Amino acid sequence: APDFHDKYGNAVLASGATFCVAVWVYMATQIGIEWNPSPVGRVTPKEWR
Amino acid sequence: FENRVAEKQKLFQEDNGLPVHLKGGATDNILYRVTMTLCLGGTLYSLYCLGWASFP
Amino acid sequence: MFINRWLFSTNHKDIGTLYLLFGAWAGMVGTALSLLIRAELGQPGTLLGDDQIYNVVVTAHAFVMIFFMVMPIMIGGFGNWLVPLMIGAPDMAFPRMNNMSFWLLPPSFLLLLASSMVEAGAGTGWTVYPPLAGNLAHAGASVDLTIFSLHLAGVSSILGAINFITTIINMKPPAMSQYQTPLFVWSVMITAVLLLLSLPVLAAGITMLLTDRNLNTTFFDPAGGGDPILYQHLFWFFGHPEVYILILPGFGMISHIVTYYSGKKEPFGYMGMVWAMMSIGFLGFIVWAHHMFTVGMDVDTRAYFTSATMIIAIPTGVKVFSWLATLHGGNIKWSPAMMWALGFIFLFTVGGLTGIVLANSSLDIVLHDTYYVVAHFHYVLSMGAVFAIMGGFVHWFPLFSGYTLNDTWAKIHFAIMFVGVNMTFFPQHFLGLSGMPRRYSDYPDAYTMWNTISSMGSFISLTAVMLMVFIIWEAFASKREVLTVDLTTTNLEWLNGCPPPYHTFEEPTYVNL
Amino acid sequence: MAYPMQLGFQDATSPIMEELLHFHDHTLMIVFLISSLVLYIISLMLTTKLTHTSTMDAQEVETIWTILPAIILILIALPSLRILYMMDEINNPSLTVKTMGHQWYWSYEYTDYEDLSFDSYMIPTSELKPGELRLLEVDNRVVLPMEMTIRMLVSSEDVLHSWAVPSLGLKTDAIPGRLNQTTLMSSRPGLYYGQCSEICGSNHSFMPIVLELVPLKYFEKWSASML
Amino acid sequence: ITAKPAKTPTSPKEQAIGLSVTFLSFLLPAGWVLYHLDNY
Amino acid sequence: TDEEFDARWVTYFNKPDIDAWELRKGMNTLVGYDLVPEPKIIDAALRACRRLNDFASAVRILEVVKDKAGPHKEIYPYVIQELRPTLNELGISTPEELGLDK
Amino acid sequence: GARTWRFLTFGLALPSVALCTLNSWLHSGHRERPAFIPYHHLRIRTKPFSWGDGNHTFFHNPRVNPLPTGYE
Amino acid sequence: YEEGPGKNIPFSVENKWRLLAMMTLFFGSGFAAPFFIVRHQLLK
Amino acid sequence: SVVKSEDYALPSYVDRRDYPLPDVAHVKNLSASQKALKEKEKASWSSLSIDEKVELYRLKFKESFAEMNRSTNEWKTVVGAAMFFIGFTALLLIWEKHYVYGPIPHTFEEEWVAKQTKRMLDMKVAPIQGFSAKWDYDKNEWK
Amino acid sequence: PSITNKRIVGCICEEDNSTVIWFWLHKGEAQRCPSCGTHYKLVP
Amino acid sequence: ALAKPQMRGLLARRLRFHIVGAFMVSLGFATFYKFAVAEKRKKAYADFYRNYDSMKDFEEMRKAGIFQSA
Ligand code: HEA
Ligand code: HEA
Ligand SMILES: CCCCC/C=C/C/C=C/C/C=C/C/C=C\CCCC(=O)O[C@H](COC(=O)CCCCCCCCCCCCCCCCC)COP(=O)(O)OCCN
Ligand SMILES: CCCCCC/C=C\CCCCCCCCCC(=O)O[C@H](COC(=O)CCCCCCCCCCCCCCC)COP(=O)(O)OC[C@@H](O)CO
Ligand SMILES: CCCCCCCCCCO[C@@H]1O[C@H](CO)[C@@H](O[C@H]2O[C@H](CO)[C@@H](O)[C@H](O)[C@H]2O)[C@H](O)[C@H]1O
Ligand SMILES: CCCCCCCCCCO[C@@H]1O[C@H](CO)[C@@H](O[C@H]2O[C@H](CO)[C@@H](O)[C@H](O)[C@H]2O)[C@H](O)[C@H]1O
Ligand SMILES: CCCCCCCCCCO[C@@H]1O[C@H](CO)[C@@H](O[C@H]2O[C@H](CO)[C@@H](O)[C@H](O)[C@H]2O)[C@H](O)[C@H]1O
Ligand SMILES: C[C@H](CCC(=O)O)[C@H]1CC[C@H]2[C@@H]3[C@H](O)C[C@@H]4C[C@H](O)CC[C@]4(C)[C@H]3C[C@H](O)[C@]12C
Ligand SMILES: C[C@H](CCC(=O)O)[C@H]1CC[C@H]2[C@@H]3[C@H](O)C[C@@H]4C[C@H](O)CC[C@]4(C)[C@H]3C[C@H](O)[C@]12C
Ligand code: CUA
Ligand SMILES: [Ca+2]
Ligand SMILES: [Cu+2]
Ligand SMILES: [Mg+2]
Ligand SMILES: [Zn+2]
Repeated sequence: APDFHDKYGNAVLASGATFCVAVWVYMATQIGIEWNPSPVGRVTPKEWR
Repeated sequence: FENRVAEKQKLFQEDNGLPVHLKGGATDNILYRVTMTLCLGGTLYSLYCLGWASFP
Repeated sequence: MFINRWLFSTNHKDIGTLYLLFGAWAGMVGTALSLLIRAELGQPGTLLGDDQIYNVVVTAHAFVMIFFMVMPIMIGGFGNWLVPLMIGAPDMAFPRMNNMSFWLLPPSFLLLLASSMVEAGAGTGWTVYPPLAGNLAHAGASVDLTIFSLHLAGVSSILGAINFITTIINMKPPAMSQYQTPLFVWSVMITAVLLLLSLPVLAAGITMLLTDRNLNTTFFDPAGGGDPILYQHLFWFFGHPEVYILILPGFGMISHIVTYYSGKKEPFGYMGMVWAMMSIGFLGFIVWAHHMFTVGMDVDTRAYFTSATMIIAIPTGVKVFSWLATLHGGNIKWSPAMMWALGFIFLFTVGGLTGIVLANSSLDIVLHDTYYVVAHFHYVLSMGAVFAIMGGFVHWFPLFSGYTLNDTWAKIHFAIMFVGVNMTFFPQHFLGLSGMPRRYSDYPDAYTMWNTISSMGSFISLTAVMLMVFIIWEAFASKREVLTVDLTTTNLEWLNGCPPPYHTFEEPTYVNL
Repeated sequence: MAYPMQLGFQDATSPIMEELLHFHDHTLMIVFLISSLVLYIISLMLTTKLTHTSTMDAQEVETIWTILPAIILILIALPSLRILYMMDEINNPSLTVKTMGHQWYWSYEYTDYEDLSFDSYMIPTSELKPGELRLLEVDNRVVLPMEMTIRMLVSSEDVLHSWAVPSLGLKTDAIPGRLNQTTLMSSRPGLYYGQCSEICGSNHSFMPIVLELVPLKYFEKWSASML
Repeated sequence: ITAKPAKTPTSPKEQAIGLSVTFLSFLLPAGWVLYHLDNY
Repeated sequence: TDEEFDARWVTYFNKPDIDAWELRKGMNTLVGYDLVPEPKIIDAALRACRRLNDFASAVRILEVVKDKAGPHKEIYPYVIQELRPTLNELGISTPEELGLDK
Repeated sequence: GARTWRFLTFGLALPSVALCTLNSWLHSGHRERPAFIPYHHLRIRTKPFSWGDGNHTFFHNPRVNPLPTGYE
Repeated sequence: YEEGPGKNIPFSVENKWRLLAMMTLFFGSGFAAPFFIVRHQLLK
Repeated sequence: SVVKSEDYALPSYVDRRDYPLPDVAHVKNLSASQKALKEKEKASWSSLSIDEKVELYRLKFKESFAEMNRSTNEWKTVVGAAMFFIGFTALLLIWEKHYVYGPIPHTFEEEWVAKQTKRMLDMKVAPIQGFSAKWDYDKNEWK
Repeated sequence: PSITNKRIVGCICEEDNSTVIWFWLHKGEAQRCPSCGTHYKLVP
Repeated sequence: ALAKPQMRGLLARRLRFHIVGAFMVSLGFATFYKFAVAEKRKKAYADFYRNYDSMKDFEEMRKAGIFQSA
């Protein structure tokens, strides 16, 4: 007789993974978080004096 | 003085279901009620004092 | 009947239950304080707009997690429930004094939450160093309320230590030597000895602080010939033993959990485990000034404290390798409790190793008062204590309650907590090496990326805490009653059923010579 | 100073900081190896259906797992203590500078010749000049001669503070009634930053240290100009 | 361990209610305070 | 030595009046060791099952031989091969012959 | 019991001796001998010693024990 | 005194919904307290 | 077989691969036909049918080794549910960013960072390995 | 000896074993330690 | 007929093989770490300082306007 995991495990794994990636990618990239990565290879230095 | 320990052994072993802190009789009940009333009353007063001291 | 049973208890199990409820409530307070810390640190700039409040939050976080969550759960809760059952004793030696150890903790906690509500709080750090904690830089009642909180917690644990040492020495079956008691019982005995000797020294030092603040003494005030460094010595003479007090019962629980879920009758190298815990307890008294490598002490003193500190790794390693040797050849049951214990072994080892880095005073000059120290103790203490508590709680919940947890939920809980604590604390090593100070409300912009990740981790662990409450509710909601328990022949605490009757061992065990 | 996404120590400015970097590399290799070996052994113990649950003899194996850790601790302690006693060795400073901690700023006293002293406060964020560092700049930097042994003496006029400059390997607590000594030697000119490193109240986060390392002739003229 | 079946089974729907109420009990009061920080 | 260990265990199970408790104690103790028991030990245990009129325990003994081999899939078929004359004499069906490997 | 005192012997006492032996053997190198000064409170000679030439102490070490007139 | 599962505790587990309310109030009050302490300190 | 709470102090049945012969039979009570089968077991096992042999096994034991050792799909539920709750956590962080966090300091503005970067390269921040070491001062570009 | 019809026995199977083997001994036929086989009989 | 396989000490055999494997890997990691971290660092500092001109470094910083004192 099939248990909870036999009936729902595949859907819980696929849905949980899809949701987790989607919401973390959105949080990381779309709401203005300042990560302040390294300027190396990224920032063009500008005159400051 | 005389050794009256046997009379106290009889009193404190009486099969009356009383806990040891009340087994001496009515005086134990009074001293318990005084103690617990001062403790609980004092604790409520301590909370009032905190309420007072929590603001300027 | 309710007051008689729950306010006037003389029963080791019910008192244990009171300690577990108290410690669980305290953990919610300490968790909320930790989330406020990380909410401030999660973005550069100010959130609270009041760094005195930030400092109060940090100070209260530590006191709550140490004195109101870990010590009450490990010693008051597991100790009271398990020690008498594991030695076949009918209760503790001093069953009424036991109840006063419990009831001193709600008032201790009330004095701590009064300290935070009056004036501007005690923004001192949990070390409470003068002169910051003195009557000029912390004028008013907050620090005195903190001192009194510690006095009542101290009395609670001193009387509890007297209770456990007496119980363990005096109340075993007459045939049972000290070398036939379970490792958890050894772990509590050694913890109790550390408490008995260390807490009175703390009491002396905070009493001196109280008199400097209120009676015009000058123990710590150079104007009178005093010395702020004297306070540090008295504090840390207690404080190093204290960090071993926080882990030793965890070591005892891990030995039982690893043995049980390996399908073994016994841990590997029993006498080595006893030797290791007694060696750690002893060495724990002679290392305290590794908390003081930047105060200006003499080079030869630094050399001594570096060397004595590193010695602790030898008995500790014997315990780690003995846990691995207990797993070796096991019929491994991948229970939630086993997962907690395996997480413990790994995370404790990481934190112990960063301790050995810190033991080197030359490197400690650069790492002292940085996030490297915060990373070190949140691995060994924070994760070590919490993982051992969670392993013990899920292992023994059916003993205490008579009901089973949902193992699938409990494994989900473990997985979330493992992710959350590593995301929170691992990046703090980088912050420390790169020089971010601890006890800061805000940081130079370079430190933003690791603080951001650390704070995001703190929210994952919050999700785990909320799920834990749901999991406990679901167990009591569903009422799955225990039927059978494996390995009762080498786990006496289970042999009286789930839960055991109010009175156990009314007729003692029979053990011959 | 630190840079974004930094994993390890700030680059060494002083020979003693260089020594600390090589000693940290040696120690970390050991930490890595032991951490890894425990995780590996865990995974090995947990990945077989083979069983052995009878009583196992401990004494032979306990020799290995006491002796090998003792040797490892000695291999850490030997270079550790070499560095400890190298810093402690007599060096003959050219200059003594005092720093006094206060809530919440540093004062500096250069009193070998003249009574030169000044206060050093954080530049408020709203007053930073373009390109300047939030929470790190001060109004009055600690100007010092490069390539010279300098005696720093540290104390406090109120609560505990701690005077730190990570890139020089320096951290000395500032305790009222106590005069703590350390030595500073920069291999290079430039600006070297640190932050108060003992909780001293509400503005602990906001009393930084900026060293300005220049040739002796520039230091002498600056000294004269500051009287 | 072995155990009886639940004496008062908690259905998936009942678990969703308990989990939701548990989470809200932690999140709403803290959320209210943090939302109103500017006001304080 | 290996021969002395095996001989002690053959002697244990060969005791004519071995009781049910002793059979269980023997098998539950033996499977704690770092070995798959030699066919001559299993033979003696199976014949003790016969003296105790316990067919089911004989089948369970064959299962635990397979289990003690872990991932070494060659051991169980070898032991069954060596036991075939005893299985045939006593009418012991293998777990596979009873469908108890599913 | 005997078991406890054996446990202290091997688990505390002899490990202490091993650690003090390691400590000593780390600092066992010869120290540079101090300049000779003919101080009148040292190298006392009120009567010749009853051995050797009467002027050498019983466990005289030429490397570190000067005579009244200095190092040999 | 009552012995057995659900009886050796100072709270009732007779009704899972009353228990959810009691647990909500118990853990929720501990978790809320620090937020309300911060609010209190900010409002002075 | 109905297992009872009040039997806790008596030997019980277990299926454990490390305890192959448990202390009691799975089924202690026998029907008329099951009594006759236990009588038949006292004679040659060669005369028992496959069905009778299985019935004897199932009286003594609950699950076979193959049954008690079976794998499960539980890992999918655990890993998927953990990823769900970790996902839920990001919703809390989105809420905090939207409703709790105000603007970050002006020193994170792109123009500020471009100027601060040049000033860090002008004071040769971490010139041996960490930062300025990654700048080509001769070509005026990142290496 | 027992004042009831069962008592817990702990068996230290060999001198100096640290592991004690615990089991309920019931009134009736002698039972054996599940580790060493030592016989115990209840005398209520 | 099937050959008699090894039947004794399989767990012990597996442990011995993997503890030796772990030692061998530990030795390879130490060699890699010597090369990738510890030696790289020694060489970076040695190479930086070999022809380092502190006055030239100071003049570049002075002309960039970094100093209060110069
Ligand atoms: C046991 C001790 C302990 C524990 C558990 C924790 C847990 C946490 N701590 Fe910390 N912390 C300290 C002890 C502890 N801490 C100390 C001593 C300081 C120094 C203070 C000072 O500088 O003076 C400190 C400081 C400290 C800082 C540095 C602040 C600064 O320097 O400015 C940070 C920063 O992120 C932090 C974060 C956290 C986080 C996010 C958690 C947690 O959120 C991590 C997750 C853990 C949980 C969520 C706990 C769950 C447990 C329960 C709920 C109990 C359940 C009960 C039963 C089942 C019975 N803590
Ligand atoms: C559970 C609590 C706990 C435990 C057990 C430890 C254990 C250790 N701690 Fe930690 N410690 C704290 C809690 C703890 N600590 C707290 C709370 C603070 C900060 C207080 C504050 O300032 O607020 C702190 C601070 C602290 C400092 C001060 C740093 C500073 O402030 O600058 C130092 C210095 O030496 C120290 C060292 C160690 C060492 C060497 C161990 C050893 O006992 C670790 C031994 C373990 C291992 C080494 C791992 C297992 C061993 C092996 C696998 C064998 C092989 C290993 C080797 C050969 C190395 N710790
Ligand atoms: C290694 C640990 C112990 C070793 C013991 C000693 C070995 C040799 C002699 C043994 C007897 C010792 C007992 C105490 C007496 C006096 C001196 C002993 C201490 C000693 O050995 O001291 C030595 C000198 O011995 C000297 O003069 C000469 C010593 C020989 C002559 C001593 C004669 C005096 C006897 C006195 C008798 C009194 C008895 C008391 C009785 C009382 C009853 C009521 C020290 O050597 P040094 O070169 O000066 O310095 C070292 C320089 N590198
Ligand atoms: C500034 C203000 C801060 C101070 C806060 C003060 C804190 C709490 C208030 C104290 C209230 C004390 C009330 C009396 C307690 C008596 C305890 C006692 O006497 O406990 C005894 C056990 O401890 C023993 O013997 C030996 C132990 C006897 C201990 C006596 C009480 C000590 C109180 C303070 C101790 C701190 C130690 C100082 C050094 C740090 C008896 O144990 P029971 O379980 O009762 O009975 C067992 C029965 O078999 C007896 O027939
Ligand atoms: C069994 C139940 C338990 C009993 C609870 C007792 C509650 C009654 C307390 C009375 O309150 C008092 O009122 C005085 C005010 O009239 C205060 O005087 C003090 O405060 C005055 C303020 O006017 C000052 O003049 C002086 O410091 C001083 O007289 C005093 O501090 C305070 O305690
Ligand atoms: C670290 C622990 C906390 C982590 C974060 C908690 C996650 C947030 C949970 C939701 O909290 C609620 O958020 C609402 C906003 O979404 C608030 O409504 C506020 O905003 C609404 C929309 O503007 C108004 O209708 C309401 O009146 C107003 O109080 C409400 O008070 C608050 O309880
Ligand atoms: C970031 C940290 C993440 C933590 C990850 C948590 C992983 C969750 C594991 C749950 O998955 C299950 O695990 C069982 C064990 O709990 C397995 O038992 C199977 O495999 C075992 C072999 O070790 C046997 O003992 C069992 O009998 C057998 O059923 C089962 O098949 C599997 O679905
Ligand atoms: C007479 C009386 C007898 C007591 C008795 O046996 O009941 C004696 C015995 C010992 C006496 C006590 C002791 O002699 C010591 C004290 C002597 C002082 O002179 C009077 C008080 C003093 C405290 C005495 C009071 C009283 O007279 C006692 C108590
Ligand atoms: C003698 C004592 C108890 C033995 C017993 O009575 O069972 C045992 C228990 C733990 C042992 C110690 C631990 O195994 C750790 C060390 C292991 C080394 O191989 C010898 C010294 C070492 C320090 C051991 C000495 C001694 O054999 C100890 C102290
Ligand atoms: Cu000054 Cu911190
Ligand atoms: Ca902030
Ligand atoms: Cu310490
Ligand atoms: Mg400090
Ligand atoms: Zn026995």
